[PDB]
Amino acid sequence: EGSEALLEICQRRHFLSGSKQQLSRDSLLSGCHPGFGPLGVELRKNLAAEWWTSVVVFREQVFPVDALHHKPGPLLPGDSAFRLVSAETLREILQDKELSKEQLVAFLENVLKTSGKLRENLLHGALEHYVNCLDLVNKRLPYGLAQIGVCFHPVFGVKSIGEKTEASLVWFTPPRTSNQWLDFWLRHRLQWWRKFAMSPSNFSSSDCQDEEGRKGNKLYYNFPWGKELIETLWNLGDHELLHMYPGNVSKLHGRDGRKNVVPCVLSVNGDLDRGMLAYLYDSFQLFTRKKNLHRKVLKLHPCLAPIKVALDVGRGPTLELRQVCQGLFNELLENGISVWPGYLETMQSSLEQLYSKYDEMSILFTVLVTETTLENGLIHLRSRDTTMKEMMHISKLKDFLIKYISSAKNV
Amino acid sequence: EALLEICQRRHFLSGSKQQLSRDSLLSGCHPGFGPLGVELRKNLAAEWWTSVVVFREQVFPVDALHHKPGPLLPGDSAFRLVSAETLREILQDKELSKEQLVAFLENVLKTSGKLRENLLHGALEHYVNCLDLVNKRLPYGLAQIGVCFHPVFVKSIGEKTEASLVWFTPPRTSNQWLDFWLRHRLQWWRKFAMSPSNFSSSDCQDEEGRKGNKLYYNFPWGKELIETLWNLGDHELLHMYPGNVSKLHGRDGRKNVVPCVLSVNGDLDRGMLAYLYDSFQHRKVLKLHPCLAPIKVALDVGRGPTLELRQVCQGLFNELLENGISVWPGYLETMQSSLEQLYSKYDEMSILFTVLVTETTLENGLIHLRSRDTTMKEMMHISKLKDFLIKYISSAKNV
Amino acid sequence: LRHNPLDIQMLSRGLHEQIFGQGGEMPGEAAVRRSVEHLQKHGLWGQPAVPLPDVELRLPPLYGDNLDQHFRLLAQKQSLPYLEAANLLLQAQLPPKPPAWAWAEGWTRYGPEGEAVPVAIPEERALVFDVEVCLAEGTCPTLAVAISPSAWYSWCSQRLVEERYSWTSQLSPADLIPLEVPTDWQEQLVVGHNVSFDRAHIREQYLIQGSRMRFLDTMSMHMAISGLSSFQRSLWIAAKISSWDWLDISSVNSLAEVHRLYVGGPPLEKEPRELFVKGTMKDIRENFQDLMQYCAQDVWATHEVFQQQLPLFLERCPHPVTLAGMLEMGVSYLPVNQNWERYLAEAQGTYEELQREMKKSLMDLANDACQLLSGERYKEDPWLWDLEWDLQEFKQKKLGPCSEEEEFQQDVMARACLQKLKGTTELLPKRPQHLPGHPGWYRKLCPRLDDPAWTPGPSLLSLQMRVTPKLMALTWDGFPLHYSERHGWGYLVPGRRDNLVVCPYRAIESLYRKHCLEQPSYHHGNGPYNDVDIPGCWFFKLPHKDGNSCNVGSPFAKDFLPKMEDGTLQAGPGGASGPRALEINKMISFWRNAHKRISSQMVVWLPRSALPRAVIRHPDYDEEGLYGAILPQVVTAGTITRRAVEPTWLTASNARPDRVGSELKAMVQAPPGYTLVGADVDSQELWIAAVLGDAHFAGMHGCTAFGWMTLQGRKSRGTDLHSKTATTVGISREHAKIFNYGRIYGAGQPFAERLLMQFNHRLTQQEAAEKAQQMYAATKGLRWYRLWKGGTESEMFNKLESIATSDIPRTPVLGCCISRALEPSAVQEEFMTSRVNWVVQSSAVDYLHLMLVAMKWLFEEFAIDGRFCISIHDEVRYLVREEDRYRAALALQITNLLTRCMFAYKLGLNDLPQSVAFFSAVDIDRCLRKEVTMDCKTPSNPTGMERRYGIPQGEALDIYQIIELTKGSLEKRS
DNA sequence: AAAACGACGGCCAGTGCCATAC
DNA sequence: AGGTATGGCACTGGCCGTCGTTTT
Ligand SMILES: Nc1ccn([C@H]2C[C@H](O)[C@@H](COP(=O)(O)OP(=O)(O)OP(=O)(O)O)O2)c(=O)n1
Ligand SMILES: [Ca+2]
Repeated sequence: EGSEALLEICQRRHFLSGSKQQLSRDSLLSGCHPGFGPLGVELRKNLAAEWWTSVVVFREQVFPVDALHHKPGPLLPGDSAFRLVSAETLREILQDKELSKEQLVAFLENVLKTSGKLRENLLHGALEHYVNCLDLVNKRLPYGLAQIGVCFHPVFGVKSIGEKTEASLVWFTPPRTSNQWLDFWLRHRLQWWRKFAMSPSNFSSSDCQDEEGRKGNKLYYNFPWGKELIETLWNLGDHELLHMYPGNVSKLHGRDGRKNVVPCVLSVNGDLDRGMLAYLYDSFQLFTRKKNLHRKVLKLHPCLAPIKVALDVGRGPTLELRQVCQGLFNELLENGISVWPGYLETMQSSLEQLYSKYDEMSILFTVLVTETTLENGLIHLRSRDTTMKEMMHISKLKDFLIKYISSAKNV
Repeated sequence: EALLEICQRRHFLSGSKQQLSRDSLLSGCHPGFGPLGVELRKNLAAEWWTSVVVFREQVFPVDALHHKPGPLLPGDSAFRLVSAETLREILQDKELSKEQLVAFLENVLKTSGKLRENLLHGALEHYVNCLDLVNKRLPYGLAQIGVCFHPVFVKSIGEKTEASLVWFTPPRTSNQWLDFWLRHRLQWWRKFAMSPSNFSSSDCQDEEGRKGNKLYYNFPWGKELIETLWNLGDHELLHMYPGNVSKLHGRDGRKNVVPCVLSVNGDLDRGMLAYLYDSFQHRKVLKLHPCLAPIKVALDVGRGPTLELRQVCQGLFNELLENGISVWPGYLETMQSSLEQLYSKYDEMSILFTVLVTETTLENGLIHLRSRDTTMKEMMHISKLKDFLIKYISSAKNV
Repeated sequence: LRHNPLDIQMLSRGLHEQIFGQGGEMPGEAAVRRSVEHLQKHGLWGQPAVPLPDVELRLPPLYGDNLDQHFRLLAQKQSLPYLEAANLLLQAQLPPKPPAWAWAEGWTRYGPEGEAVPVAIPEERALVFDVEVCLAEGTCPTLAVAISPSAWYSWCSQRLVEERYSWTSQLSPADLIPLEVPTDWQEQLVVGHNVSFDRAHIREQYLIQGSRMRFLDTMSMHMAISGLSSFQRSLWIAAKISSWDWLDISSVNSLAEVHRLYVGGPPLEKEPRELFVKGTMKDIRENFQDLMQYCAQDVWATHEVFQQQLPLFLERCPHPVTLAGMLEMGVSYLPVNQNWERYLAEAQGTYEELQREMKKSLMDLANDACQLLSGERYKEDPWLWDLEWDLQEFKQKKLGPCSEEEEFQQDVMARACLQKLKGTTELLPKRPQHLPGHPGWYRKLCPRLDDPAWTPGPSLLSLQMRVTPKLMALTWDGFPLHYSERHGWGYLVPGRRDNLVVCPYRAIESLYRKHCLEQPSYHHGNGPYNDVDIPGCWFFKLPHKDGNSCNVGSPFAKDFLPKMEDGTLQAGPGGASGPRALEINKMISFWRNAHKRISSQMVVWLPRSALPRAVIRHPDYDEEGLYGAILPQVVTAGTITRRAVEPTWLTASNARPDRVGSELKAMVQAPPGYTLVGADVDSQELWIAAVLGDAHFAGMHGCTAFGWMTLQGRKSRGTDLHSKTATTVGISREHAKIFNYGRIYGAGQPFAERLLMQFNHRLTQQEAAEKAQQMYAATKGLRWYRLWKGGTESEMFNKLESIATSDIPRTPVLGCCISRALEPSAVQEEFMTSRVNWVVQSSAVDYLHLMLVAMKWLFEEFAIDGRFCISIHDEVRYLVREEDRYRAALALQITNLLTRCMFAYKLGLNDLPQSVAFFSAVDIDRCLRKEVTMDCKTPSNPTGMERRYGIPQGEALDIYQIIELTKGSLEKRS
């Protein structure tokens, strides 16, 4: 199939990490894979930055929050969650013969009810900060708390731990508008996923219900083998908030116009690792002329491509070319454009191989310097989308690139 | 101290009053940070990343995981993960109990998983495969920023956000590289501080491993470690890959050699605390460096028609955000307080400039500007404010 | 009585007694015999109709001896003061223009020999008024000039004299021109050219309560007197098919041409700069005097035009009802609230999304195409071989790393080298080239870097461009598409061996062979056009819904949607790309065409202090909400038939699925405590033509087969003519309307069969031809009986043609004269179809005028709290207080009743069939929509009106329910 | 150093087709 | 011979401003 080719490419160019047998579909989906290579790290960082800009930057009522990766204190007996234990805790009980016959089997109750657990979701940590974050907006009820972080899930060693980095928003709203807002975000998020997609149709939404009768929406991406969940929206009402703060209800009141109410809680939670994998599959695009254009390339969106520009040299006076390339490299880096220093690699291949390698790496532009660049200051530029060659004066390059990315957001 | 109270009131440190203390903050077992603290930490991390990684061709990011599964070292001190199923299975048909407790606690060490203690081992596990990216050019580094877990004395668990660099270099030049990195990191720490002398460096020696360096910041109660550099030789790299060494070989002057490893590890949370203490040095204000201040400019409206001023401020807010400046939208509160209290609040939040829009601004386009450092008031045209702020930030960076 | 000689249920006994005269003459024996013979021969004399219930109403007392006198007296009473004001204008002596125009803000009145004095308001009974708006600053009025008998007036805006950084974009009444005298007498008249636009800038016009002020339009009177049709307008403008005596008595609606036609003398000169449309506020400030002079010139010309026009209009339309209706039609009014703003955003954003998805789909296809340049591979593409692939040359004027310490030197040296090489700009031409490396066809699609609307890639691509089908590799029945300059879009059929930048015909043949292995040309279709030479192929036009003469301009037209489903039109990529593109095009076409008009509508928001007390206290009064109004800029007579014209609100589409922004009319929402009561006429023109034929034939209702069939069909039972035709041919009733009205007004059989084929996809050629023949032969027979005599509709056609061929055609009901440009003397037989249709259409206009007069009389008589809202050519809406919503409904029904009887009275009939006495349904609602039950779900609002905006369903009530709810009385206490 | 001249590019005006309402 | 109105985008053509090359 085409999936094997995509996985092979991602392995060769350090998007993923591990071996062929470790990079199975089940391991990638469950989050029990070895990890991601540097290109994957850059792609995930770009995705997280785009999410943060689209969710937090341009709103006056969304603030950041940080939740600890573990939950300490007593836990309800059950749930099969893991338990954190220190070294010497394995000795101080057995030693001195603490009723060593059978009472240390009832000690399993202590183990269940005293050892902490690893964070399973970001909702609880966000809800834990509701009261103190009410001072920021003087209790203007419609407002959100956002976070991006890693969470742990048990997966059937006999039981392993899957790690998934995900973005969560918790939005407190007046009850009478809770449904309307639920629609709004449902559209808004659905736009964001479609914004960077080459085939936004493969992103779909569906309505769903809880066993308690609570409305919700689910977002799916259509991988070649079927639909997979990537984000969930739940209208949870006020049950969790009331349970977390039993006592005087008035402490939880916020302002809806002129009235004091208890807000409904909307929870949006999306998976960033699965979203990154979805975009990787989308960019590879698994019709006679299209078939005859069998060129391997990852047409990632410019805002998400891990590497923007590739820089290299021709043949001629080496020292002067290297000096000009160093200057251009520093100039491009100092204004926020990531570069691949190809000029620092010896010559081992023709332009065809460099083009193939950079297309597999999804680099927007390839820059080439030569003697004629020293003569007149003109460089050659190749674009990933079309592969056509252009001549451009260096004095403008820094601006042009800054334009190309900046306008890409507004396509 | 007053500084911690201010931090609590202005949402730098989360939790209630009783949950904050010097020991808890130093250990990393505190409730957490407020949104302002989160933004400050993010700015510090971005500065570290751009200083260490961006401007170097041979430093790459790495993606180490938070835990290591599989069989683990017997005994030893660390946090193990236990399974509730493996103890729930005993609730229905006991396995003769009695003499199996010690054996079970030994099986715990035999089979349990562990939480990440540092970022060094995660990077070492990528050395062989990350050597491909550089075509075996031996000198190169791997950088990461992430959370690590530490036991603290019922044992508790502390979380620390740390930045780590692992640098593989030929053994001949290892000491020179150690000195170079020491110099650069010390300069970086001194860069953003108002009192660079309070950052100090020291030399140290170990039985295992070569020479090393330590970086300290002088809090009012004493010197606290914030970063450590170690020249560990090659013991760990061999120990992780027993026997054959052909893969471990890297290039140097057309000859193959097993690299020496330099480890640099700094604490971002303690660094943030140190910078907060540094900035606070008869008006309560935090003169945090412009490159690190979480909030740049505050916006408010004066007395007049609410709709017009709100529209003007919304336009200005959108324009300022579009260009990368963080803004605090105080105009939504309708200015329900005096000017002195507003200035005090914005100073305690370490906001560079305060901007006020009045009905008079509708006439000619002049807004009031107040500076955090000098406290001098000025009138400026709205069309120039964005460029003024950008140039101010750039000038602060360059110096 | 209960029946007529033909056993048709007539009006109730009591209602007939109250309306018609007791001494009505009876039909003769011969007429009844002829009618019975006709009906029996057609075969309708047997069918018994089930009678409808009876209605008993004590109607308000009438005036005069009959209906005509009643309506005349009502119209005169309504229209007396404004006619007096017009006469005052006719006899005005105006001093010369002021030597210099004042600069102050507000209103200034110019006294004799130049004296200028500031006045709050003109305070005159009549005026000629004109306004100018700086289009760069938005929609705020800039400056105005007015003239009254013995005085000149100038008005300056606050935004013109003063300079400030910020002007509010939301428009309040305080930023408009004050023109209404507070509570020398009540009525005021305003005259202007395109006067509705000027009315739009009056602050008092936006109050929810009505005003006594009324407006007259010179363009409307020009249309009434000597207007021209669109075809006539085009010919007249191009005159700078056989008869041309009409040219010298007509002109276009432009003010200069009107002045030349009705006044003559020195021409009128414009302002060449056109500052108000292209200039800036400073440009207006500098050229103040010249612009004021031009405004005064236009006002004076309009005043002279009105002076010349008024007597001719009063002569050619002598019935006062026409003037009363024209006066009432100029006070339209639409309420809105904050939701309107959201409606503008939700749609716009939605549109962009649907745009983006489309462009992304095509842009990508473009990018890959660029890869075909290498090796001249493009010479083998069946779709792209004939594009411009030439490139353009770029133009110019004639070993072990060690740690370091001195990095500063390296940094500075690299920076200095970079800047030194940067300075070599002297050899760069001053005009940058535009993507010389890319091919020409791809070069066209990309913007220029200097454009402030620049975006990466070929972001100018759209489905309407002639290149898009080639990029998508569209195929028709396994044949690639192609464009010919003469014949438009078609397809290429390979196989020619008579040789019928070279055509890759072997590639096309291979592609067709591949397609065929999945199931003198040998293919049959629109026929080869050998004038197009593409060696090795035949060119066949794509079929068009209007016949083989027309040319297809775009394969992505809505009519081609079924062909995609059938698989005859297939995209190269395959899957759902082609169908999805066509669906998106259908979904966004209307918004693409109308968003500029819709988003630029002038909206004024009323402050709290200006609202009625009944709105503030209502429990539905949304605090923090905005309440405002829009005044449609309707030309009272923009058509030869004297219909109304409005650029936006008479073209608004009804709420429809899969069409973005279709909820436009649903956004017109009554304020709290107010309701919208509306009604549409049922089978209006059908009934008008039927009754005309009945009067012409024998003087009894239903004496003709056409009228007999028209009268009895009920809407609820689905037995009316529209529903019967729809069932017979199997189309929607909306399409049945088009089919019937096309047949009535001269559509030929080929047109009808093509229309049927268009509307019924499952039909074939022979079936459509048969269904057209079996509906065109029965309605009309042969010309006459000497070696329209035969046919069901023959008498109606004869009557219409007799009226058309008269020396001075007039409307049979009100006797308005047709324009001088269409009389037989000016044109002998040229524009016959337009003249024939004019009779019925102007009769419908008279119907509208009568309805408006009756509604105004009923509202004033019984102190009903409401005002006219809007009308579209047969429909009327009113804004009423909620508590009175029922009473108004009754009035509407009564207004219908009388309106029908009048139509009979002027035709010589003294009775009305019970079937057409009342509106089938009257709508009580809170928003404007075609039906009261629709929730108006569209891509712009998926949840609908009920959930997003909280607008509940309305009610539709018939006569009996209204009587039960009102007890038949219009009084405020039953 | 100043003037003839051939080419490129932007705005305005016009024609065609298509899409809305009754 | 359907009639009556409205408007938008795509494409073509003409004119004129302005630049760079070539004479003097
Ligand atoms: N394509 C059209 C549409 C309409 N008309 C005219 C004659 C109609 O009578 C009048 C009003 O239009 P409706 O669609 O409202 O017509 P009815 O009054 O016949 O419709 P209904 O009784 O279903 O409301 O417009 C026309 O000539 N051609
Ligand atoms: Ca109708």
